[PDB]
Amino acid sequence: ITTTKPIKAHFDPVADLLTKINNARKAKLMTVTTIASKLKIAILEILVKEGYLANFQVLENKSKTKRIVTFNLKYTQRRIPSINGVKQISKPGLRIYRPFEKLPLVLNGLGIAIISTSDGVMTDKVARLKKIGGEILAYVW
Amino acid sequence: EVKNDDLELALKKFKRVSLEIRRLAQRHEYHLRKGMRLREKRKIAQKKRRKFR
Amino acid sequence: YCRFCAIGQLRIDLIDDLEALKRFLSPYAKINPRRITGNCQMHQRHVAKALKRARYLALVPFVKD
Amino acid sequence: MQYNIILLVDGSLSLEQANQVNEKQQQTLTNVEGLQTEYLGLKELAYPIKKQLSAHYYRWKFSGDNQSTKDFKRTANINKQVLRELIINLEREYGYLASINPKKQQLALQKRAKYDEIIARENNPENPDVPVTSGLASTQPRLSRTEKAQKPKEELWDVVQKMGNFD
Amino acid sequence: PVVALCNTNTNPELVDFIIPANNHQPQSTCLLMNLLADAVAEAKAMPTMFAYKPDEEIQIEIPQKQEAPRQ
Amino acid sequence: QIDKNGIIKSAQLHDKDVGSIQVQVSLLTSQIKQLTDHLLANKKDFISKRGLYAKVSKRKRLLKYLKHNDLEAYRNLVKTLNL
RNA sequence: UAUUAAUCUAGAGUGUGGUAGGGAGUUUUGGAAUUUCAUGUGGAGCGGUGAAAUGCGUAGAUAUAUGAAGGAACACCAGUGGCGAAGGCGAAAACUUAGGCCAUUACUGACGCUUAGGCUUGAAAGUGUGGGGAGCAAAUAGGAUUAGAUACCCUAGUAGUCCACACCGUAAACGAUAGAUACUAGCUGUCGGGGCGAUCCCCUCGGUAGUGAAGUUAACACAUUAAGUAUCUCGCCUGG
Ligand SMILES: [Zn+2]
Repeated sequence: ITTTKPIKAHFDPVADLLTKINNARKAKLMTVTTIASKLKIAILEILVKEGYLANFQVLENKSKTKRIVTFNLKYTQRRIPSINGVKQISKPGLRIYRPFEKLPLVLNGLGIAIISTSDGVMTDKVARLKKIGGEILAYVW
Repeated sequence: EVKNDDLELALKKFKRVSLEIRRLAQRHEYHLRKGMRLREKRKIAQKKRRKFR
Repeated sequence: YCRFCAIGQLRIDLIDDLEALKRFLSPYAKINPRRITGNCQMHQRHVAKALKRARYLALVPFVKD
Repeated sequence: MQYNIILLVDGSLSLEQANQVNEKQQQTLTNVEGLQTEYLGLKELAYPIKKQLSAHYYRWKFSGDNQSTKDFKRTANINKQVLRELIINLEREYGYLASINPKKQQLALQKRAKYDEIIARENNPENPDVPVTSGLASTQPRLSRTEKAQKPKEELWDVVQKMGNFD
Repeated sequence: PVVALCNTNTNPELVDFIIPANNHQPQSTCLLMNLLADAVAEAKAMPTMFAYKPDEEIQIEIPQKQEAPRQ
Repeated sequence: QIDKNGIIKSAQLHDKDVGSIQVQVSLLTSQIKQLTDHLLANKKDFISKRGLYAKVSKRKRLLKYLKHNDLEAYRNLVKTLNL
């Protein structure tokens, strides 16, 4: 509420979200802002339910024109972030598609990859549980 | 550059008039490129920055 | 002390303050620099333009008092 | 657009033939009238122009279409009694917005700032004092609401205190 | 460990225990040094000259403390 | 020298629609018409030639965009002599 | 993701107000300075080099004053400045004309980035035709130093440097850093717009600089105008 600042979205949703997280992690920032998109909303939801970041609130103006989402990153009392390294595999013009049997494992399962097969964004381990493959969004560990 | 009243107080000021006339005239007696013209002009401008402030 | 900015002169034409412009002119009919005039960058350009334009009209000398 | 012109005449000649030259030059302009003819009288030249050492400085203040200059410009050079033909046009460096014209307040207050007729002239124009009305009139707001209220959390601090205790 | 009078220009990543006090001014450095000296002194049974002692005290002789700005 | 206010009233569709595609291309055509005369007057005004090329390219791009959404939209806009 | 049918404005444009700038072309105008010539003043040197000599000079030079003609460039203003996409742009005026910044309760409604091929511009040198030629100066001649000097120095000296129409399309055409976008400490200046308002200073949005951490780099170093975190596109590299 009352953000008193103009914010715009960079480019394709996957790349825009990751860069903000990485820069905030490197600069020890805690709060960031970006324009909202249902793909980005879903990936932020699965990220927070995988325990990598704090509160996200999706915000709408006093109209049905613009929707934005702001999300806080998980930290510690000793000021060490939970996010270690983010890398997107999907890329504009380099759409990557692996079957279920070739589903990657990020750092021997320690990390989390976003794989939106048929039911929205959906974690790799529950993907193996449902044995369905598809789009590979990004590696997060 | 006319200025003189009795003997010497104007001569002491003549030295300043001449030095600067000499400095400005010394760059109209040898020819060098326009780029070098600007480069030496900026170099001279740095010199004033260092001392006169 | 750019007294143009201090007063908010806001405009310079030839014959309304020509006596004021003569103060900016050095005794040897030469346009004085910032260190003597005290004008700001914007006004100094205006002063230079006005003095040169007056030089076209022979109101001020060139190489003598 | 506004126009201004300065005339140089043949010096030692009197004033009534100068007015006659003015009237002659009035018709030399195109179909653009509504101009004043206030003049600056006789002033001594700063340097000789062709042979004269003085002349009269004259002025026009008309405004109209761009055709006003060609004929006057070509007839000024040929005439033996015209010396200079400066043509001022609106393209001068200026700005006269109605909201910035009322800076006469700067004039009046600067008059006080220069009032130093007494011995106690401790005032110096180049001296900051930091007064300010500080009418902000600028916030640039952007209202927002809430749509998703995912798992909340509280705040904390990052005060560092290492090793806790010696022994 | 190290404790420092971490004024607003230092780098807190180095100093372990941060004490954001003023040290350029004379009145504050002597005051906090005296509290620390009495803190280590009371552990030695010794009396505390400037610390825990209450009011109408802690008044330190002052090469006067004024004029914070430096050039 | 452009009569910018007048040319709006010609291709304008509503009371206060000044940024429509039709008025933009009308203004671009007027700019091209003026600048062609300016260029033939002064054959060596290179920056003006670059501006002319930029304006004609923008006009072509806007026309191409208009031809993509709806074919029938510019049936009445081809009243201006193009192609 | 791709197609199609639609809606919205935040991307990008158009209009309104504010506004800066050596942005460009065409046509006129001006003063210094040099040269040549004319008129006097005057009598023996001038010129140039580390030193001298070719050269100029009693058929009167250098010097000095006045005047005319002629061509080229526009001191001072001029700066850790302004503009342009790059090359570049600085005496004054007129006409035509390009782009940029700030605020927008206005409008179209994804119309946007990049760009193989293509098109346009593109320092100086050079070339074709017609003019112009004051100064300067490749080639060339002569006087010096050197063993030699076809070089550095000196005295003459044409093409050219100037203008009108074309051609040539190369440079260390350099920020040795392709364009577009989002994010990432801070400090010191300076320039423009805006609000406040005597300047100075308050701050907002922009352009141009210095210092400077995480970060990057082989190091130098870059560091919010990136050589940082990432994406899109083009061009290019694969030992000498
Ligand atoms: Zn000023």
